[PDB]
Amino acid sequence: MFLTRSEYDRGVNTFSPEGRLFQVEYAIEAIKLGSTAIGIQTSEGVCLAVEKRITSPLMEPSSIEKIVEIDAHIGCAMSGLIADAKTLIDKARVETQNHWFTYNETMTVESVTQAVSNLALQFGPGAMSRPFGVALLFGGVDEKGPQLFHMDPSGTFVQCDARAIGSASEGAQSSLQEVYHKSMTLKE
Amino acid sequence: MFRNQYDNDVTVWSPQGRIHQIEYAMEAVKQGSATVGLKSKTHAVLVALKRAQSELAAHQKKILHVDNHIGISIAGLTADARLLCNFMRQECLDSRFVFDRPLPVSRLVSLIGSKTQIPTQRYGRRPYGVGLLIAGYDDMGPHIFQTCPSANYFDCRAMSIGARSQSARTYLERHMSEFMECNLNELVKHGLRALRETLPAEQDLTTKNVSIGIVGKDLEFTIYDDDDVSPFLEGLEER
Amino acid sequence: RRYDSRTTIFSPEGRLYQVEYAMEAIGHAGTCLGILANDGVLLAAERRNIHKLLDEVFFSEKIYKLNEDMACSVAGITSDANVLTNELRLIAQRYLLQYQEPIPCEQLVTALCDIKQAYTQFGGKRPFGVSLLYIGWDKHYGFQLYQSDPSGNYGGWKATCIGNNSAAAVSMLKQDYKEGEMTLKSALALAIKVLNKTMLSAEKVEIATLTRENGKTVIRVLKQKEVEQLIKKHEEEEAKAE
Amino acid sequence: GYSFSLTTFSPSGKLVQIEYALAAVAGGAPSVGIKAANGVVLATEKKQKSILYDERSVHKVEPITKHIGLVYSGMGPDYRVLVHRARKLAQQYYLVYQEPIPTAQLVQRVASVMQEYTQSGGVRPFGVSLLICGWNEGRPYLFQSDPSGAYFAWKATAMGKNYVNGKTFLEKRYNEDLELEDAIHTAILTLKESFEGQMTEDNIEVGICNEAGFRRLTPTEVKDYLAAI
Amino acid sequence: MFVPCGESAPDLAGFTLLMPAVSVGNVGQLAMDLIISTLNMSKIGYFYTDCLVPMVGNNPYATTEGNSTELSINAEVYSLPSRKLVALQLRSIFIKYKSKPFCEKLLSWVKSSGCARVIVLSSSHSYQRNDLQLRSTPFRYLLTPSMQKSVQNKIKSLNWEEMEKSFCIRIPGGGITKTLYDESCSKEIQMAVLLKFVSEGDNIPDALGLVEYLNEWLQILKPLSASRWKIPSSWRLLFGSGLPPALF
Amino acid sequence: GTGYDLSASTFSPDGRVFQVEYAMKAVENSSTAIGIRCKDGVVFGVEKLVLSKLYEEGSNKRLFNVDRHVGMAVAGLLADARSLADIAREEASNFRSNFGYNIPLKHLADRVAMYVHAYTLYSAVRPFGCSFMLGSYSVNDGAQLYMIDPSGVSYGYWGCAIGKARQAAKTEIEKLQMKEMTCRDIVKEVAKIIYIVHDEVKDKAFELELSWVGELTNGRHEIVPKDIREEAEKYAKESL
Amino acid sequence: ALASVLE
Amino acid sequence: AATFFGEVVKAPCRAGTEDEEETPEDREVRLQLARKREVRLLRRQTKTSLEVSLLEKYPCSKFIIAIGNNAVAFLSSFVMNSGVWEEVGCAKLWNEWCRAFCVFYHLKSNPSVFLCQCSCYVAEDQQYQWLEKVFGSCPRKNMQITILTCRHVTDYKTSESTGSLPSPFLRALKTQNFKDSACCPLLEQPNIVHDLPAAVLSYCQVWKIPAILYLCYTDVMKLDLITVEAFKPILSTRSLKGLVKNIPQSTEILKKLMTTNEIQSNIYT
Amino acid sequence: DLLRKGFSCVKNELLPSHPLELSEKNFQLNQDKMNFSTLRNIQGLFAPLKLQMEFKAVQQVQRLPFLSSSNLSLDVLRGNDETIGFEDILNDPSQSEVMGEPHLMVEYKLGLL
Amino acid sequence: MSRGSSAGFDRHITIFSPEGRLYQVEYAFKAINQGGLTSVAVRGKDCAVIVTQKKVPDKLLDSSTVTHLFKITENIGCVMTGMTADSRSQVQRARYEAANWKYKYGYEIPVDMLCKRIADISQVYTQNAEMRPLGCCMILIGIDEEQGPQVYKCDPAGYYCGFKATAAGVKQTESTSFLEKKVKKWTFEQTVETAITCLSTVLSIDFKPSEIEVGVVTVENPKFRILTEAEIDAHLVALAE
Repeated sequence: MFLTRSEYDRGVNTFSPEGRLFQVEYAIEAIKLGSTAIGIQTSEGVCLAVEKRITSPLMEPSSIEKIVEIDAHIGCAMSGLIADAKTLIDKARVETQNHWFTYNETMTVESVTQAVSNLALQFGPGAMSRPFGVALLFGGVDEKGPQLFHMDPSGTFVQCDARAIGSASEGAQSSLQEVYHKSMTLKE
Repeated sequence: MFRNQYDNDVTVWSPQGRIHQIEYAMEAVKQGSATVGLKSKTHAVLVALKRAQSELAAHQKKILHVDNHIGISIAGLTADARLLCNFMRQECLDSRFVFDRPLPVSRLVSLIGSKTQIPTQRYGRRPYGVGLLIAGYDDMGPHIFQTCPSANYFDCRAMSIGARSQSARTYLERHMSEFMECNLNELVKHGLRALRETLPAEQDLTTKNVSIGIVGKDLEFTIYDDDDVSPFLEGLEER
Repeated sequence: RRYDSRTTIFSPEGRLYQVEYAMEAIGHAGTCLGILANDGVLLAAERRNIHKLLDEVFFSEKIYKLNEDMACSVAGITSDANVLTNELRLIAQRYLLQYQEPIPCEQLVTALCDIKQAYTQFGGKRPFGVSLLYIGWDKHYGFQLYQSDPSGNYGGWKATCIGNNSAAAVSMLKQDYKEGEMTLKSALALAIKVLNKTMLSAEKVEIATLTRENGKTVIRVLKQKEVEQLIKKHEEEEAKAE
Repeated sequence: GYSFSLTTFSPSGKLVQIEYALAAVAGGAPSVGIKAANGVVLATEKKQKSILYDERSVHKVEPITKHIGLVYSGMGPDYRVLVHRARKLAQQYYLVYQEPIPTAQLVQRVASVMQEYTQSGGVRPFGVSLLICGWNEGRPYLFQSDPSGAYFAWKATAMGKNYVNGKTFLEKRYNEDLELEDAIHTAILTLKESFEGQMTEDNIEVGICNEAGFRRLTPTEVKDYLAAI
Repeated sequence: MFVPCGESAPDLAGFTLLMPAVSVGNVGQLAMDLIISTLNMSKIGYFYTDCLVPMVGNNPYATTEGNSTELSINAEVYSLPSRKLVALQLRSIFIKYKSKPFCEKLLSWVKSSGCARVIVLSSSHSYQRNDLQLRSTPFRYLLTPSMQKSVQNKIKSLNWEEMEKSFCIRIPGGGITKTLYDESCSKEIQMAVLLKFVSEGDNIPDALGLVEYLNEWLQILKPLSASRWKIPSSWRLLFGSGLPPALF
Repeated sequence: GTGYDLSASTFSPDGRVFQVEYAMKAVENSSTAIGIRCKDGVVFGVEKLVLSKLYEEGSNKRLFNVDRHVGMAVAGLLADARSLADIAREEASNFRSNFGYNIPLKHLADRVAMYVHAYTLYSAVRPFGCSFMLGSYSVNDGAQLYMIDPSGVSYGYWGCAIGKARQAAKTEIEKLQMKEMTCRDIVKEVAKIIYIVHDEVKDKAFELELSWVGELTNGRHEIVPKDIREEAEKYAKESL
Repeated sequence: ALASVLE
Repeated sequence: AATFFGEVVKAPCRAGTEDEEETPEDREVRLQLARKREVRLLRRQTKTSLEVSLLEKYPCSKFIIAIGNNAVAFLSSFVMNSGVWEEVGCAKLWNEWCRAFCVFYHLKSNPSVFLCQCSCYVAEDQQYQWLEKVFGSCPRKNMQITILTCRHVTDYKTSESTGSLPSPFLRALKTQNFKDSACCPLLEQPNIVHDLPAAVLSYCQVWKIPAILYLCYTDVMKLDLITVEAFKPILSTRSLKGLVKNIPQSTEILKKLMTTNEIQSNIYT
Repeated sequence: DLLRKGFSCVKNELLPSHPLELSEKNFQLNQDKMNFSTLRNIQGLFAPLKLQMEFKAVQQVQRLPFLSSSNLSLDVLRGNDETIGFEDILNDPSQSEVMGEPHLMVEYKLGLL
Repeated sequence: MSRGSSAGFDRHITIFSPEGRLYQVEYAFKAINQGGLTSVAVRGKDCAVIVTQKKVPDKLLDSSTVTHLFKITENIGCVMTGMTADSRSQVQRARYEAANWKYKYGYEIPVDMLCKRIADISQVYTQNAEMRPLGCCMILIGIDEEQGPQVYKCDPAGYYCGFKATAAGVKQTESTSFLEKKVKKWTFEQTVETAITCLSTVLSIDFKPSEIEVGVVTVENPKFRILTEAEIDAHLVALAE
């Protein structure tokens, strides 16, 4: 009847005695150091809002791009490490241009999210050995109505209606659940 | 207390003759929602229990599509499920393209087992952490299989996996006698009744967390969600 | 300690301890000296292998020739020094084949320093524990003198010293060096004085000089009679200075 | 903490595994090498001293070319792999330049080969040091190579077990102007100084080199030389 | 602080205190379990500090249903007031920056109590041995200079082997053994250290070896070295629960 | 052997590899399988534990077929046994393709044993955890039985028994006249031995699985007919 | 498993 | 733990002896780190802080502690649904795993009944600071302490496989002065408990105060109805008798809470 | 790109200049394939696996690709320690007339380019 | 491999001891005695003889499948001592090397060349961090065209030599002392008698015809041949009488 020390979270390919790959959970926890981003989709468009958190007045404000342009009708958001999201957005843009060149059609938001997520779920030549420390938030319009999606470091995407990623995710989500309505306009 | 040195790797034998990482991976299947599968003389059906993180979200997909006659249900990790689904789709497509003949379910399952056995013996890898239920129809009739993270597969006839699946398994074992001589409506009713045992005795099997997949002789694989499962649910009794 | 096992680990305050130890391993070798004069460059060295049963093959044990215009001296581990010297000769020959002109000294030094730095960044290899001194003549800048470190760092000097007791030699050179007024004879006298202070017999030193004569570089190794005469003259002057 | 890894510098700036390899070298059978005014003599003490041994199976003194010989002191298995590579290098030099290789070039190439195993992880250094003799342009040569890849040029040396006393003995009775027979006698005496037994022609090997080329002495000649001491 | 289990502190004059150290493989703790189980000691108090991780459990030495319901904590004190022998047991791991205060408190209590001498059972890493130690016995010992005037003749007659110095001494993996020895020799307290080179894994035979080594001197059983020691009933599942089905 | 048992390429001070010993200890975590060679054939028999009534009759089979003339019975980890069965099938098929006739059993055993042993040398892989038997029958060779060990050593046997209780099974096998009986009596003897060695308290229930290859099957591996199995079960229960 | 280690 | 081919690695030690033994800047950084991880007791309702230990300023007759989300939910649904409770103070912490967060109430009808609800994680170096801040150094003679905690079923030790047990189930561990009895079997022999409940129980045992600790072993550690309902037999004990009045209201509140739990991750499907 | 490579014609890369170019460029691979096929057909699957494992283990301890290596253990295993071919005496690779940057070649060996 | 290397002066093959001793090689040497048998090889005037022990403890085994005398080539015979799987693997490797030499050079490989090639292969395993040495030793006998009978030996360290009469196993030292005593002071019948007497005197067994196995080569018949039970019994009876 003694007490000892055991370590199960120093490697990516190690299972805890109850499943629970801990490195992926730590990567997910790393998102909380970013800035809050709010996105909700409605019957006539989808909105994205995000804070900048400028560190010094000498910095040029038009250089912290927390909202980017995947294509003519698809947006994106930022939370976490900046360097990784750049190499994910590049993949998104290349895929959405290749699809047009091949088929003369616009990619679905779900399809582009799946294509992006197909890259971030493989780890452990050029592939990294650690999970991506970033969470994205797609959105736009398609042949269906406005659509909003989500993605986390584990590499899996889920459709949604109101999200909140960043430091104040819990409070923002609580307020969103309290305030949101089934069918509003782009002013409320 | 003596397990510290013998459970950090999948290529290490314990002094008792055990590999602990395989058991730890097997412990991960019980982290997902329960799914139920059963078959009859003509049809094979799959029933799953969707779960949403909160109210303002859409329930994730638990029943996937592989071929015109093969469909699966997942429980456990998601990346492993996606990789296995990609492998199965590629194998079926290649076989159809080359031989102009559907890939048999037994050969598919044997290929899955052979692929899954490899990362449990070599360094730098970890076992897959997903358990599968496969339903298909071929020249030998309806089939249903189960897959374990330890690269083991069983040719069962009515099985359920996931968290708190013991009650569903008990109900299926009790009522397996009268499954062969049944048609689709009461087969789906039996499946739903078995799945209802998982929930606490305060909830209900509403039309927002149920997914149904049906395959048959003249019927291809079909998935019903949201309002499509209404015709399969009105006939259920009370708890 | 915890951060002192590989070359690819950063200390919690930004240090590379393996590189520090590689640089510290130099301080056990012999003393190499070099001073730049008005009409030539000089090199001096210490013979650490002086035994009664040791042969006298080859020209010099620590002074090597790289091409028609450059020479070098090493201090550190001989096994790595040999590889470095061979690579230097190969680089110079490659540049000559490419451009039909002799390679500049700074380009040669940079080319070798890149190789020396490459081993301090990829894991699984051991850094080169060798420090070198370069002398030569170039048509762009004239006479030059350089120095290299195990970490891959270099710089141009006018009077430097590496090896055992480097601090005292550097201090004395800084005290007794005159800017832009050192003739070759004065440089030889200063080198003899510094070596005598920091270590005299004429069988324990090796001196080489580089000069330009009628449009062609001449690299010589001083003779035993010449170095003995220099030692005797220095001793006589020091005695007369009492 | 710094003693187990080959690619780690100690805080004092030292490599310890190479020192331990040198210690491994310093625990083998003794060897002696003396160069005279007209040749070089090499000697060593055998390990298989029992009767149950065929005298024409394995030799410690090996020829590399017509004018080059070599002997070792250290680990036996790590010796053949170097002898074969040295022979291949000599043949390559002859094929390219149409002239027998000089001793110094062969020593440099062998040292370069030996140095490679002391810089990367996953290997261990060779545990053997070599003595090389030759004759080029009417001059005798004698060299020695360390496990670390550094070579020296000697006039009279002794390595192996109990070598400091042998070196002092050689320094005591070495003469600049010496014939080959006197060198052989001195080498035999130096080997006898540390033998721990009764020395016989069947447990020592002697090799000589002169203008005629490298040659390994026969047991009859060894006995004849022994009878005069 | 020493807190009596009852209402008053028992008198301890001339007693011999023997204690473990939290070291590699828990060899000292296992040996303490063997000694306490075999000699059938009884609890007399607790040693309450804020230096060890807290833990709780039922009685680890249970022989009947009337005593298998006694709560225990990480630090406990047992005594056998018939052979002048008192023991201490630790069942946890030290928090960082909390070892030297514990050693100071323990030695203060030892000095203020009246114990004759202290014996420490520990262990050391077995992969840091040179060639000369690979050909010898894996048992070592140390003696405080205040004790060497008393039992050194007996120790020499026992043909043991004193541990090599390095002049100082370093114990690679002994935990607080070095600190305890240094503080005891500075404070002029008799002390002896018994250790053995071990490696992680099944460390029961190491415990039996160490207890036999100690019995070779203290002579607490009949001289021999056959079911002499009693294994406590808590040594049930030292490798885990069991095999999941459908795998073998 | 603590400290020297974390890799398959490490030697103990007394000169032994401990990972291989742990692998061979891992095979006694499964049920018991026995095999008896008789005058004119080879008879197999295994004890299978029922996990649930939901599995189909014919799942988790432990008696495989390599080709039309070779049987196989396994014990230990199931996945490793399946991989080894696939390897044996590949070897036999390739030999038949190159040489145009049926492969002798000794060469197949040698090939599979060497393949198993190949995993004992490197630290990048893990030794197998299953042991199995092979059997065949030919008119000009007669019955033949073989054993394979996770260490990679093979031998020829008259009677063999592997699993949890190999000692007792061998004890009752040794008191038999193997060389002067046919398959008809050997099947009953095997059933009796399996029923005797089985333990009731630890294991809830079990079902037999018997098979032979011999002269009366024209050298082909087949499953025992149901009536013979039932009468053998009745005989074993009555004798018990 | 071994053939997968190579490539 | 090998990065390249052939690196020399050392096996880990289960006794935690790897820290070895080993400037004013070092003292400054150590002091800054210590101040960053200091337990502080504050009065949340206005004011700034507190001076004397919490139990050294009030009289007590019963103390109930909840650790984990399930126990906090149980006490919120079943005990706090009736009567009026006034918050006394809260605790401010900081770990690598954290940041009702350690908030203390007491009954207004009976000012000698206290309840605690800690849903945060307290590191092993903050247990004794928590004990000193809450209890103090002059323990009262007449008190009762009940502790509730949830643990995973994989932490249990059994001859059979851990997947065969009929989880959830309860176990108990009580001090020698606890003259009452338990509603569940006591914990078996080769099983131990550590962290904060162990610290509280050890303090109570050492200083001779009646106490009892309840453990729930579950296969799901999130907010689930079955885990919360597994605590029901405690309601029949003498510890919680005049604190539970209405069951259906508690069930309705529990249903609402189970509807509004939280957002979840996307690893397990 | 377009500066780190140049003077390459696609239509002049599909057609080899000489019949002997491809055979000489890929002699070792074909020899290994033939030996492995014969060994696998004669003895079994284990022998080529062991040989390939030994080759892979030996080939993994060398100098960085911008310095010449000796390859002693590989030559001992292959058996080329007592044979001299035309690859040894013609166009010595230890005295190559061209060499690239160190970091670029190390990166190219790993496949990051 | 990504498993690294264990820390210690022993416990790894590429680590030198403070006085340059490799301990894993010595442990591999100790691994030879695990079998528990002894082998003896004696070279005569015009013949060579190999004698080794046989131990079958189980009555359920097939004695025809238990052997330690192998045939590398039609003119070369071998006897192995140590681990069985390692011995068989090394026999297969030797057969492959002999076939390759025959193909490359055009004539049968000599015994010394085969032993040297095996030793050269074995030397590599003691320098890399991936492989481990095999725990067995090999003894080869054969007839040379111009030199006569030849006896050789190899060890896990990579060291090989030619002998006149050697032994291996668990009683190697006593067998060697007996062989020196005999040699210091031989037709075909004398070599077999000498080897059998050496083994019997060392082991104190008084053998029966079913506990030993013999293989011989001669100048008249240079093909490796395994003696049978009748011949072994005849030799034993002649030795007894």
